[PDB]
Amino acid sequence: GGRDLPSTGFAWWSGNARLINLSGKLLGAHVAHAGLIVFWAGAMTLFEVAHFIPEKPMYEQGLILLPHIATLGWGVGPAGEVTDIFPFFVVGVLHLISSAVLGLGGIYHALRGPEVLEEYSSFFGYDWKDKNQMTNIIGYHLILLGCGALLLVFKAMFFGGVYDTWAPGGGDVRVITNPTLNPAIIFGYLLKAPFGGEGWIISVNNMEDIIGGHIWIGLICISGGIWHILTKPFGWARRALIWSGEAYLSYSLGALSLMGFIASVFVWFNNTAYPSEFYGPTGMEASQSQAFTFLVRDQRLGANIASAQGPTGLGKYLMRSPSGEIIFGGETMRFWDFRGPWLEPLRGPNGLDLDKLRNDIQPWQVRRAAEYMTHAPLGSLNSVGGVITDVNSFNYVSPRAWLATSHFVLGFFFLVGHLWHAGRARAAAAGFEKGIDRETEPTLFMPDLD
Amino acid sequence: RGWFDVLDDWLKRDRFVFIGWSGLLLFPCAFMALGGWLTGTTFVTSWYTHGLASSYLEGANFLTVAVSSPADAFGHSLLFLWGPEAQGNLTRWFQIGGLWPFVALHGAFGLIGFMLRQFEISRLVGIRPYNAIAFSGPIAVFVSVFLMYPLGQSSWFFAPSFGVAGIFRFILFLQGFHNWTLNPFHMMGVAGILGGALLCAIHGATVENTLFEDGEDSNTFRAFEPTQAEETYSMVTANRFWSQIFGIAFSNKRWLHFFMLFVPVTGLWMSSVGIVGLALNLRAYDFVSQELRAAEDPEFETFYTANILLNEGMRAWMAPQDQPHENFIFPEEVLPRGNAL
Amino acid sequence: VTYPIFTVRWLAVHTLAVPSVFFVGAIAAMQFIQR
Amino acid sequence: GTTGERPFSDIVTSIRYWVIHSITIPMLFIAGWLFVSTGLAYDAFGTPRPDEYFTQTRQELPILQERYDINQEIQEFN
Amino acid sequence: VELTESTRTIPLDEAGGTTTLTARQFTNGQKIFVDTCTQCHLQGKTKTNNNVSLGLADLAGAEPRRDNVLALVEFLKNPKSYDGEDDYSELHPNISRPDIYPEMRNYTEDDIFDVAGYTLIAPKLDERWGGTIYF
Amino acid sequence: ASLWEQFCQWVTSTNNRIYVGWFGTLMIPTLLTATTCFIIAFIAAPPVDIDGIREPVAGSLLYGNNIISGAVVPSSNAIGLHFYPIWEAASLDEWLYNGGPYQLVVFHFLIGIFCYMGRQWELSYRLGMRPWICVAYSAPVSAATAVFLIYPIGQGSFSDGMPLGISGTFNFMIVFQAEHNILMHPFHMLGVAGVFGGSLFSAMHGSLVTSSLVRETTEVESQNYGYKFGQEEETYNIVAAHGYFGRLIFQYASFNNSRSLHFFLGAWPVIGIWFTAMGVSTMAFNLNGFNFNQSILDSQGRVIGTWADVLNRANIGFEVMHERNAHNFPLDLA
Amino acid sequence: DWRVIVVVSPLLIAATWAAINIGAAAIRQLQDVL
Ligand code: CLA
Ligand code: CLA
Ligand code: CLA
Ligand code: CLA
Ligand code: CLA
Ligand SMILES: CC1=C(/C=C/C(C)=C/C=C/C(C)=C/C=C/C=C(C)/C=C/C=C(C)/C=C/C2=C(C)CCCC2(C)C)C(C)(C)CCC1
Ligand SMILES: CC1=C(/C=C/C(C)=C/C=C/C(C)=C/C=C/C=C(C)/C=C/C=C(C)/C=C/C2=C(C)CCCC2(C)C)C(C)(C)CCC1
Ligand SMILES: CC1=C(/C=C/C(C)=C/C=C/C(C)=C/C=C/C=C(C)/C=C/C=C(C)/C=C/C2=C(C)CCCC2(C)C)C(C)(C)CCC1
Ligand SMILES: CCCCCCCCCCCCO[C@@H]1O[C@H](CO)[C@@H](O[C@H]2O[C@H](CO)[C@@H](O)[C@H](O)[C@H]2O)[C@H](O)[C@H]1O
Ligand code: OEX
Ligand SMILES: [Ca+2]
Ligand SMILES: [Cl-]
Ligand SMILES: [Cl-]
Ligand SMILES: [Fe+2]
Repeated sequence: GGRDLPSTGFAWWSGNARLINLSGKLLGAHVAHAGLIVFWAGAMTLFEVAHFIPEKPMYEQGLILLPHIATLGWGVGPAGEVTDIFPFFVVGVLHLISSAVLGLGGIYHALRGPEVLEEYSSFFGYDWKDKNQMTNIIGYHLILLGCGALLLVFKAMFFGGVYDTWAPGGGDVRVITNPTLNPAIIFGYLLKAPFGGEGWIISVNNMEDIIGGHIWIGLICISGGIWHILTKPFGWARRALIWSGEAYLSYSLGALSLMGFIASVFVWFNNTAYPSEFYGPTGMEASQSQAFTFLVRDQRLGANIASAQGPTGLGKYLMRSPSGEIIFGGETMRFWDFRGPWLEPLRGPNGLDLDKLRNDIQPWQVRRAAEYMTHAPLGSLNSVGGVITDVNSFNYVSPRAWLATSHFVLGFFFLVGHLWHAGRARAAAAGFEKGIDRETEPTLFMPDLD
Repeated sequence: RGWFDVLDDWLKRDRFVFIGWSGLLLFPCAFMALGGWLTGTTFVTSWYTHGLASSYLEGANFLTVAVSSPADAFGHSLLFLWGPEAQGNLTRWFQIGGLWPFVALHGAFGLIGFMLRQFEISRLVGIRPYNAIAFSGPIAVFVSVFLMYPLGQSSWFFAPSFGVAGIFRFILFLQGFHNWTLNPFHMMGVAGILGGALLCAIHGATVENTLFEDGEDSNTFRAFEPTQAEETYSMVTANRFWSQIFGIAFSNKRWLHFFMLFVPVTGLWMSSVGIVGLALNLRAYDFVSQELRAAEDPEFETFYTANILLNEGMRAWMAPQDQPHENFIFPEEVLPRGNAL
Repeated sequence: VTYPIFTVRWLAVHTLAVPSVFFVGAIAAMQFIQR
Repeated sequence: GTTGERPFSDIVTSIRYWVIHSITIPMLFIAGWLFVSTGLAYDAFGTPRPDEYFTQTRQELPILQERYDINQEIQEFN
Repeated sequence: VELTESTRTIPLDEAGGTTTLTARQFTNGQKIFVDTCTQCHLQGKTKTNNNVSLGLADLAGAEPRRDNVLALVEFLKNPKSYDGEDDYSELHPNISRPDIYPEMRNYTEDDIFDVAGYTLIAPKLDERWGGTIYF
Repeated sequence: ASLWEQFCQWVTSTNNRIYVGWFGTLMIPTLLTATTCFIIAFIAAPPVDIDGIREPVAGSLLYGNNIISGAVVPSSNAIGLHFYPIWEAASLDEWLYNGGPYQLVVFHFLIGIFCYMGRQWELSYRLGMRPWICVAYSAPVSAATAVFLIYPIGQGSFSDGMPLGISGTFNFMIVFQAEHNILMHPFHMLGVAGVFGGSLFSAMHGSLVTSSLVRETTEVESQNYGYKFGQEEETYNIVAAHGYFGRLIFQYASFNNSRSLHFFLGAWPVIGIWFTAMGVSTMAFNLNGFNFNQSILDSQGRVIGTWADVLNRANIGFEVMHERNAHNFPLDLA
Repeated sequence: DWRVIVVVSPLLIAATWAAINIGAAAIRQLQDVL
């Protein structure tokens, strides 16, 4: 393989393009990189464990990995209190050590192994233009992805459960026993609108629906894996797509961009798969928490919170949603679709119930609302909490804010990468990625426009 | 051979850094400006002129350091080191903000020296001097903003301070006190600057995507030679592309590049005219028809009236700390504020 | 071959670099000043 | 293609350049360090140390108000 | 000026007895304030109820008055309403309830003394301490 | 030979005066829809209760606005992120009161500009061009999506979208500074470097080319007649331009390669606008700019202000005055 | 002022060290420019 411009036509700043047709070095690149991902997982987990104060809420402490492990049900109890520090440490150590194994294997294949795998084995050696082998690799990796989704199902059903924030008695690690196998609910989540009140798949509000979706995903991915091992692409697919390594890269780039946007919105809105005991309140959660906190405070002073008009004529504490539901007032009218385990006990069939607001508010709901309104996902880049006009004394930016911003930006730049690699794949397959040929310039043969 | 021609020979020698006759103005003055900035932001306080820390020595960072403007009590005094305020005392000169007219005047003369350098090198090389004519835009902005605007005001205090957040303060100041967004001269500047950025992006992308295949590498950068006579990209294909995408296209490369000059330079000159207007408080602050209608009818609201309320609030809340020499005592009850904030 | 050491370019490089390193050492000392 | 000076890559890869600059650049660095850490920069530029923004007899901002006699004003401000 | 002895000299009780925190105790109280109190008591306000702030007039107006160290230490052990009538031990962070306030469960008696001392020293360093939410 | 193949050949035809293409089949209807509704709403739409507090803001020309103050006002805060098409309103007058035209115009416009980007790729493919002009156009698209879609999603209301008007744009900018300190956000700082530098490099490039034009005319006629459209030769001396600019600063600061220079021209403002679009898109989730309020304290602990503190006072003024009847509670949390 | 001497003496050390390491060739260049 050429490791310079004169022998490849690619500069140093585009060097990894020198690997496109070197499958062994490409595999080593791919495997060393996986090393890196598992390395960050393990080392970041060990960092977060070392900096963790377990009696303090995770979201106060700049943690984005321990909430993921805690949502799986490890090292936590009721209300997300940390029982034991050892499962988080175990997850870190196992990733870190394995990452050493993956890094050694990538270096081998990259530096010492055969540069092309096609002269060594037909099973592992691939040509990008060989549609059967490409779909075989899709198929192997789909069976593995389905096995991973079924492993999440097995953790929730058979090996200790997941954290359910919606659990009666308070949020707790519970074992899922009746997952939603009903395909109407599971795929009607896919059919729901990506707008307010509907939320597409971001609105999944119970662990039974989540675990049932992963049974179906596991089944769908395993079936699609066998499909693609046993079959070859059909004529419409062969005539519709570009068949090259850069093309398949760009297809994956568009896919990754879509999932990055979905992940940013998921962590910004959903409090079920991202429980607020670990990630802190959502922005909608915190705004409704402030409205509830001052409803409770002024009700304790003797305000008639239902008959109180504000300055505009709308109700100061309670008002009507556009479909009529009894909701909190002020600007949080926007957030009347919010649902949370601290709030839903005060909701009736028509919305917020006057009787429950008068004589069913518990002290823990007040405590949770005060904590969530003061841990709103508002913060500066140097991690100064609250509104931006506040002074420097509160060191806090929400993990929801960090995760959402990161993945939105990642998703955008991966769309840019999709456009770049798709466009280049199209031009390279069509033969003009290196520029216009002067003799056969296509515009010089076209008629004039006017 | 006379001494003038021998000196002209030495100053115009081909060397890593061209000096020229203009360098005698350019290189000390710029070194006085930039070093004067770098000294001030490292060491010099604004505690006696502004009541602010503005140096790395006081704990400020790169965003918050500045060579801040002088105290308002000096008016438009040039604040020479030997002048009647500092009287030769270097420490007092630093404390009263003499570094601001030091950097602003050495910068002015340095910018003059740079334009003279553009003219001199254009004459010696043998090209037309359109780089200097293009550089008049930045000189118009510097002269209007840093010199003419405080000269129309009470003092050098209200000039922009040579710092990041100090410039941001000046920006927000001209919003809340002058409604400078509402000024059409500024709006023409915004059009020119965003249009120049558009022209830069669109021209670079169009050239890089209509390149002729003049080489074998996927690296297309080495298929160009500076001594070649032919165009490296297709003007015809680019023109057809933009004619079918956008409706119109450039057909003349010379007009393309003159337009690329013309748009941001005209934007800078128009915004400079607006800044000269703001020097005398000749603002585009209000639409009097909408003010009279809103005064007589309290249901009428537009975005313009909302922005007027925003400016009112910023003025009242910012003025006591921003103009500490005025001793504005505004009690809490007189500050305009909406409900619950 | 047999290049001059001291040039106009030399003075240009040092006029900026020498107080640059002086100031960078000063700001580095500033990082350890306590309130 | 070259104006006549020694190329920078030939200079910064030479032993003599590093023999000289292995002392000259640390000496300039620690000279700036000693400019700050001895407190000389405070008296040179008139910048207050963290304990002289306010005195026992002045709790307000020392904003200059005299047109000319600023030496007496600053002394009074202390 | 420096952080003098008199700046760190604050009333200890209602009988005129005073106390003087050290610099170490002041910094420990400021650290406890940043780590635990500032989420609601940033700059001496109270984001959840600004009728009852950490300003000196509001601390003086409590029943009994809370502008001394002993009353502040008693409040953080048993928080009450502003008139001292309603039990607020399940509504305000306190050292007597670790089961609902685990963040305060490792704070010692001297930690509460220091944060009470910092609460008394911080209003005379800031004119905007304990004001309105936007100020 | 089939009717569908004839339609495919017409749609993808390089002989069309305006290229349609398959992306154009989406772009043309959407952009025409958003343009028609925008013009009609800008001239004649009734006032819109943008803040959901029954305080309708007049945006159209016929209701007392001028060109500067006119806007298509964003949809009601009561709507939030809810989908509000015409058919979900009980009447057209209700749809107009609640800011439905904003949702119609924005949604069609955003589809239209994404299909404009795809159409730019498509014509580059049909012309045998390199395909990355659409990558450059992705930067204004990212900024438009940031202010019309992403910031409303993060804040939970289209009411927080940039209004379709001049003074409404200024209102959006000012409230954004009040709530996010975008000036102190390093990505806006890259945006500003992007547009300032893009205008600088536009002027330098244009000035250097115009400075170095080959003599082909008289001084009576315009110099632009020295260029013939479709001529093979270069119209300026790149070596003279390089010999000027490498003496203006120094030799290796100057591009001798036209392709390298044109890449830099394309890349710098595109990257800057990408960064500031991500700044607005991340401030959507309230990851705000730098807060240095009371960062500097004297040895006693008294605040020593900086320019950031004065900027914060300006931000307070805006904030406590904006949407002055909307807030019922002490914190602006969204 | 001990502070001024303490600050200035690294500069004198740097100028001195560069002078011993460059002075023969600097004298040679000065003789070459007369
Ligand atoms: C995820 C990051 C990543 C990975 C995995 C690779 C991987 C690869 N690159 Mg790319 N590359 C990258 C980033 C990456 N690159 C970046 C950012 C650039 C821009 C600077 C380049 C520029 C580039 C060029 C220009 C070229 C490559 C080439 C290659 C391939 C051969 C490498 C070689 O010959 O190295 C030889 C290098 C060494 C022997 C030096 C030592 C390297 C080892 C791996 C150090 C590992 C240290 C580690 C701590 C040890 C752990 C050991 C154990 C405990 C696990 C290899 C598959 C070459 C290629 O295409 O081959 C045909 C090639 O020409 N790369
Ligand atoms: C998904 C990615 C992700 C996310 C959301 C977080 C989030 C967080 N991390 Mg983690 N971290 C990450 C990746 C991530 N990190 C990686 C990859 C590393 C290894 C380098 C670390 C190492 C790390 C440490 C060591 C620490 C954190 C900490 C933190 C917290 C504070 C962050 C902070 O102050 O940032 C400050 C913000 C910035 C530095 C801004 C960076 C801006 C980037 C460079 C913009 C890039 C844009 C784009 C991609 C560039 C493309 C250019 C081209 C396309 C044109 C926060 C919860 C801290 C904490 O509290 O932990 C307890 C902490 O101590 N992280
Ligand atoms: C995606 C990863 C990947 C892939 C596709 C390959 C593919 C290949 N490797 Mg490489 N390798 C990898 C990772 C990978 N390797 C890693 C991580 C290491 C470091 C441990 C190595 C170290 C390595 C060496 C040292 C050699 C190869 C060789 C080979 C070739 C022969 C394979 C063989 O004999 O299989 C048949 C073997 C088996 C079927 C038994 C192994 C079954 C696996 C290991 C057990 C289960 C996998 C795993 C534990 C499950 C969890 C993984 C986790 C990430 C989810 C083949 C091209 C050989 C070569 O270059 O040939 C010329 C060779 O000498 N590999
Ligand atoms: C990530 C894994 C993966 C990958 C890379 C592929 C890749 C491929 N599949 Mg496979 N597939 C997978 C998983 C995967 N599949 C799974 C899990 C299953 C089981 C359900 C199948 C079942 C399957 C079948 C049955 C067939 C393929 C076929 C194909 C080929 C053509 C696909 C195509 O043109 O789509 C492009 C998509 C279209 C042309 C449909 C247009 C519809 C619009 C555009 C959808 C827009 C939705 C919007 C963008 C996002 C909304 C999200 C959600 C609400 C829907 C291609 C090789 C085909 C083939 O050649 O068979 C061998 C084929 O017939 N796949
Ligand atoms: C998994 C995703 C993926 C993969 C496998 C590739 C693979 C490839 N890309 Mg693509 N690309 C991607 C995503 C991806 N890209 C994305 C998301 C974008 C949009 C930004 C691009 C944009 C892009 C362009 C514009 C080009 C490629 C090119 C290439 C080829 C050579 C790359 C190389 O050598 O880089 C070398 C690596 C470097 C020079 C270093 C990159 C430096 C970045 C900016 C660092 C970003 C900062 C980072 C966040 C961390 C911050 C650190 C900070 C603290 C200092 C190779 C086939 C080239 C090509 O077309 O070849 C055919 C090419 O010109 N890529
Ligand atoms: C190819 C290539 C590349 C890449 C490379 C890579 C990507 C890699 C890797 C690698 C890896 C991926 C690695 C690794 C590692 C790991 C390790 C080495 C580990 C470990 C461990 C340990 C030792 C641990 C320990 C511990 C424990 C056990 C617990 C406690 C804590 C502690 C930490 C102590 C580059 C770019 C350079 C370019 C060239 C070529
Ligand atoms: C797990 C879970 C779940 C579930 C889920 C599911 C069940 C799913 C799914 C999914 C799916 C089922 C998907 C998908 C997708 C698709 C796509 C994304 C596509 C596409 C497209 C394309 C790509 C195409 C393209 C094209 C065209 C357009 C035409 C021409 C040709 C081409 C190819 C170019 C739930 C939610 C329940 C809960 C939570 C958890
Ligand atoms: C004022 C005054 C004056 C003047 C002076 C001068 C002229 C001087 C100077 C000076 C100077 C001239 C200084 C300097 C400096 C510097 C600095 C301070 C630096 C820096 C830097 C840095 C820190 C950078 C960094 C970085 C970045 C950021 C990017 C990349 C990487 C690097 C590392 C490069 C006199 C005495 C005459 C008189 C009196 C007044
Ligand atoms: C590289 C950084 C460059 C920035 C400048 C660095 C230099 C360091 C500052 C030294 C300051 C010396 O401190 C101050 O100096 C001035 C000299 O102008 C002295 O000034 C004294 O002599 C001058 C000279 O006639 C009199 O006009 C003046 O009235 C008198 O006070 C002050 O008595 C002294 O307090
Ligand atoms: O609307 Mn539109 O501006 Ca977002 O922040 Mn809350 O909301 Mn309302 O206030 Mn501030
Ligand atoms: Ca806390
Ligand atoms: Cl407003
Ligand atoms: Cl509100
Ligand atoms: Fe050009």
